[PDB]
Amino acid sequence: GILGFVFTL
Amino acid sequence: GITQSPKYLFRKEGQNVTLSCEQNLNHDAMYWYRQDPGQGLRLIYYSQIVNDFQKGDIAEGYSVSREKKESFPLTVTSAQKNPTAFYLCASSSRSSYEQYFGPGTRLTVTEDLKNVFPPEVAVFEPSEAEISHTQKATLVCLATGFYPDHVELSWWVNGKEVHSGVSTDPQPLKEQPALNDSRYSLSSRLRVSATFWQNPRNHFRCQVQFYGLSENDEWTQDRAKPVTQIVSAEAWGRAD
Amino acid sequence: QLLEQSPQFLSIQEGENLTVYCNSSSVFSSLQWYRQEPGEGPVLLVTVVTGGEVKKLKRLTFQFGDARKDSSLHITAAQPGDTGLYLCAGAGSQGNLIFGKGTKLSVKPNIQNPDPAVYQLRDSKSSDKSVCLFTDFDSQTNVSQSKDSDVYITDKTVLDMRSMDFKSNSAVAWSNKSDFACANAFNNSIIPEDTFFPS
Amino acid sequence: MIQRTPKIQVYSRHPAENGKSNFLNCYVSGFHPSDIEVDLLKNGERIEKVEHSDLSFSKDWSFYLLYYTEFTPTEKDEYACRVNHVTLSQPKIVKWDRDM
Amino acid sequence: GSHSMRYFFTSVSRPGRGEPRFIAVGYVDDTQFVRFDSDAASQRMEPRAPWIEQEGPEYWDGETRKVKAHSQTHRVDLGTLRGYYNQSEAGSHTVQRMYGCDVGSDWRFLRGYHQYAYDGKDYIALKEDLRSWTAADMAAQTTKHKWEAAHVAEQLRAYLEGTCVEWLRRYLENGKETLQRTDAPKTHMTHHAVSDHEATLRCWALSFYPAEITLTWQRDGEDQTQDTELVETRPAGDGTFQKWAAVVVPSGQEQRYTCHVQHEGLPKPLTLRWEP
Repeated sequence: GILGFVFTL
Repeated sequence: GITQSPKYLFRKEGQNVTLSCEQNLNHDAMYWYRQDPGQGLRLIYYSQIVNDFQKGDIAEGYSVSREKKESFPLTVTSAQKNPTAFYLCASSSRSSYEQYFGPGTRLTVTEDLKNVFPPEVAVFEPSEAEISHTQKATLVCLATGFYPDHVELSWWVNGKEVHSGVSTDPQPLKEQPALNDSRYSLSSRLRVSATFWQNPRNHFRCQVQFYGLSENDEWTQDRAKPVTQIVSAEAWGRAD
Repeated sequence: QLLEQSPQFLSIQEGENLTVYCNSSSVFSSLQWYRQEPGEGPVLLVTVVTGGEVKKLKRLTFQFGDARKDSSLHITAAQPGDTGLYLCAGAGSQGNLIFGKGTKLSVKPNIQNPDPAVYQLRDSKSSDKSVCLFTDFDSQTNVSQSKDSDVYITDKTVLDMRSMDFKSNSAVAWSNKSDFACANAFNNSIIPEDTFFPS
Repeated sequence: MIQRTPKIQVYSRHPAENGKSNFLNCYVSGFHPSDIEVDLLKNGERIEKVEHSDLSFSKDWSFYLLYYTEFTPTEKDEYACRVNHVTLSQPKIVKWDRDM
Repeated sequence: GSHSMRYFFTSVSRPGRGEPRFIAVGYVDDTQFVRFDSDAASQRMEPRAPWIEQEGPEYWDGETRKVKAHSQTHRVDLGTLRGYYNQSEAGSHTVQRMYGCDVGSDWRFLRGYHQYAYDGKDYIALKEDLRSWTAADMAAQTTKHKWEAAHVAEQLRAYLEGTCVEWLRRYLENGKETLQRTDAPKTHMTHHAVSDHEATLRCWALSFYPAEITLTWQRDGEDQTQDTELVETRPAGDGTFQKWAAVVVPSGQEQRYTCHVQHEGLPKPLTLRWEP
């Protein structure tokens, strides 16, 4: 399973 | 900051409404909550990033869009049957991080526009009994008979707003609990010294700003149209 | 993920110290505290990150547990102005904040010279059309609701005459009804024995 | 921006035995950017029914892909890999050497 | 032995336009198990091993929703980087992102990874302590600072040491017969007469798993990268791997040379010599 939170560079 | 307009909203059941939520804080991530009286927050919808959203705990009957970084509109549809709430938007620089909340929107949904009444406002002069026993003197303001519970009350003395010695009820009373859209009452106190009160040149007014019907709401009844408006009552100090 | 706050309500006296808890079974990589007044947005008070770290604001002291599974909020010499709902929140693994259900705090004044009394006030335009004012009683006195449905009675509220250090409690009762008078208005309440009823 | 030319390997999946079914592989790796063209040839023209792996990369950062088709070697049939990439040229042909 | 779980994301701009390409793949050790391809019809995370096929609908919807969030994140990132480097819109550019977790033989956490490349060179990488960042240049320093004020690293370390590691253990067990097998290499030696006083000795290793292997040549004697050519380990395509190492030798002296093979499939290393 992959990450449930994302964030921009 | 974060803004949301308007402060007070009023709708008839069966109407859709979209609440506005804007920020120039340069935040990627946006959130919507509802809050019921004396309750905590419940998450409706969020958006970690532009062009992407996902459901909260309490999503049925709501939709959102996120086409621009700055804006996160929330639409209340014929949803479930509890759309009346305080709705609060927040953002954070990135999803999962600290959130900053807006001032909130209070949305009431009525079963019929006939249910709207403005307040009646009255001022009760301090009992002489109090004056001689305590050397102080309390005035009471009662604003009665209003729906919705969307009001702001203030006290004014010689043309100037006062905050000292004033206490207003945190919540209103329901004038009839068995009625789904019962009207409200609210009280407030203003306490001054006896010598202030007894000067026949000192002027007391209690003001209620009421949020009601709009000038494109339809009115047919015999009573005047219950628009947004200010109701007041006054008194003068008494020559003892 | 769950964050559990306790207690739900806490009522205390001005000048007293207090702690409140936010507990989890799992680690939280960052955590926040908020304070909300009614009909207003929660104000963000602090963020904490390092297990064991301590932060202060005005009279508030916050602590992150070592294992990063809980946090406390402490108030030292609380004042009436610390009244509010207090929420904790932590980084959620799905890109949200996880909120505790909150703690509702009331800080009540200490009344110097209590003088419990019930006064009748007359209208300015309908001279005597009337309300009953229960006032000046200690902060351990509760006002009960109306045993009768056309008797209207308010919760107690504190008023502060800023320039005299005088705090006071009051509640108001009113009616249209034939047999209403101020002698019986607050009958359903436990009222001080020495409460003054002007004759 | 800094480019890298593919490395090309053409081999069979099992030791080839004339008349025994087998798979024919072209492995390309170490290339940048990711856009690449790879055909597999029989006596020198395109084989149609060619598949490939999902674009992945070493760690490292450079890309790899495996292209494969099913074939039965005969003694006479020649086989090769044809690759093109922004760093080449002109495409590159690597023949299938039956100890490689 | 040790095991790992990794995720590889490739994002490529294609201005002209239009839409950027986003490809994500997932591995446990050297076995691929999932994919997402922005250009495929489904628009879903999709299975690539038999043992991940047992996961329920909520797994697949969960993974799909999240991979789409990833994808829109790298859409913004491509724009952003175009700005940090003042590059025009006409050019095609690449972001690559890798993350994952290593366990040892006991299946407890051992190492974690979280790093990015731009146009095939390092951009920013979470360090081995999972607390600090290596930002390779000045644009990457804007990212680092942005990620430090928002305590990004602390939330990744919690993922990598926790959730990442629990998913890997689940997977290792779903696919016990696949993932937990070792395959010892089948070995042999060719000798080609390339030149007349020179000869090629070539050491083969075939049909092995995992991919990790060590092939060394010795003269007498000791190690020599003094004329040893290698090839990259390559997939056979049945789930196994191949490799060869070669040396050029003065003809008549093949006898002095020995090939040395280390795998996990091998109880002890192989020594091979050339047989007439």
